[PDB]
Amino acid sequence: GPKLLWNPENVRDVADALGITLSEEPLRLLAQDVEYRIGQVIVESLRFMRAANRTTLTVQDVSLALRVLDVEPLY
Amino acid sequence: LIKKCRGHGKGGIPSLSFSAESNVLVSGGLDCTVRVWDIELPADPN
Amino acid sequence: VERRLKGEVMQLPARDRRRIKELAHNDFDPYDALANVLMEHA
Amino acid sequence: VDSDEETAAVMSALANWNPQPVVPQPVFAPLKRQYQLARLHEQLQAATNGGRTNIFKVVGFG
Amino acid sequence: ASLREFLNKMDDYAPIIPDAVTNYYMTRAGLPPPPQTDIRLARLLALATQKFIADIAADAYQYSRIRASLGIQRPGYGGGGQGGSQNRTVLTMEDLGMAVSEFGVNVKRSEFYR
Amino acid sequence: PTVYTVVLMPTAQALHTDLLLKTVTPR
Amino acid sequence: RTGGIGIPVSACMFTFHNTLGTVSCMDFSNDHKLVAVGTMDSYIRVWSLDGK
Amino acid sequence: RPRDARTLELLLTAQGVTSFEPRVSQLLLDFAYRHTAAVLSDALHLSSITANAVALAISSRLGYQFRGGGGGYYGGGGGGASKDWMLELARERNKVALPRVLPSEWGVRLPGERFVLSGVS
Repeated sequence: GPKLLWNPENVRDVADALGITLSEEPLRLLAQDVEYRIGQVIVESLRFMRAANRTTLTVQDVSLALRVLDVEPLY
Repeated sequence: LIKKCRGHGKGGIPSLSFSAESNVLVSGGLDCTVRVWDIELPADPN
Repeated sequence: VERRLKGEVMQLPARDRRRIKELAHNDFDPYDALANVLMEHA
Repeated sequence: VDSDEETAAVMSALANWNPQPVVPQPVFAPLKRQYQLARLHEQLQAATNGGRTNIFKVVGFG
Repeated sequence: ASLREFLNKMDDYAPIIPDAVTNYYMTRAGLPPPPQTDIRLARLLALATQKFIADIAADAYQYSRIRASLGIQRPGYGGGGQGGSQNRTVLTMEDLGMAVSEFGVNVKRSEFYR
Repeated sequence: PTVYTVVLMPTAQALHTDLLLKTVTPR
Repeated sequence: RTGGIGIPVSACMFTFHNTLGTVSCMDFSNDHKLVAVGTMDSYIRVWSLDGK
Repeated sequence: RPRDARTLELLLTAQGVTSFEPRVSQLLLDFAYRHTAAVLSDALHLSSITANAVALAISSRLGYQFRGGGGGYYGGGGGGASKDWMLELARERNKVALPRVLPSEWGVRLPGERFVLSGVS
């Protein structure tokens, strides 16, 4: 597979929190999916930042990005 | 494409404007500059 | 056959720097997976 | 390790990031269109006998 | 009960939320300030907000109390320091998350970031 | 029988379909 | 047009203070008598460019 | 400062952002945690779990969210609608004639009384 920016150890810790044991293949797949979702969020946030004639990223832009993607808000 | 103009910094150029006779253009950027451009340069006198 | 960027980058451990540098070996974006979608839509 | 070269390499690697998906992103359209297109394609395949017969040929000059 | 009598009695049911906060958030939501909008309506909206918050607070306290007297906090509610002082009841992330889960909110975090 | 001659004009959907077909036609 | 240099122009600048980075858009009227700015707080504000 | 926070900040810096707000990286990390937990729970309920279970869980989740991104040609971005359906709708709309206006009404006419804010005080 490709080279992953997201370390699978975070996924391993998340699995450990839920009492689950994972093989290598699903671990890699989950890491890749998380990486893709992070990329999508970053793209949306940068779109919202550029729409406002700015170069400084704020939490409001990230919240709007999360809203357009139908993700539960973070408070 | 006719030509390209360069000199502004990275970040964005939110606005542009054309002179009354369409011979001069003015732009403003996020690098805190206002620049004026000549659409057609004068003919060289050799 | 520009200064503080260096400090920020060197703050990372060598292992993380190597992991980041390994991205260059990715086979770019052929996006050949779109072939099946195009075939279905064509 | 040369610090300047390493920072340049890290920044260059980061600047070209492009994650790849695991499953394709779906596309949505009305069901009526899909059903109608499927029926039309089936009828055309029946009529043309799988492309072995050209029913659109023209002979003469009309 | 009637809306007219309730609005008339709104003098005696003013909430504790200052008028400045009311005006700020009304303007954010798209409603002009009290000078152009009857002050009674703004007070009514603020009172509804206060009631909602008080309900959440009561739910959180009920959740905290039944826990008081296996014995390991649920994953996903990271927070805290030494653990407070004396036998005082502490508003912690776990009880608030449990309470607001009934209202459709998710407040899950990570405990250690590595 | 009576005979007629008519003309059918192109549309944007036609060009879209043409490009899409060219995209997935091996050489 | 032969020889010479470009045209000289003058410029007047209007500066806004105490915005705290909440301004998103700007626009002048066609006759340069009013200025409007939109913010991230959902409201819009119009000014008289001469203070009248 | 935790790991991957510096990495996310470096990634943001390497893409044009000249300034940030302290708390963005924490938000992104918590979002990743929550997404991983949700997908893991779905996969566990589906079926030791194989890769097919994870793929099925992701596919099911993609039915009601994450309909965005910078997708290009035939990529499910900007709502996920298909170009053919939008072309059909555009053909249907663009068939009518443009409204007739006179010089004495150019700039003063408004929609019908049913679509205007008259009497909202």
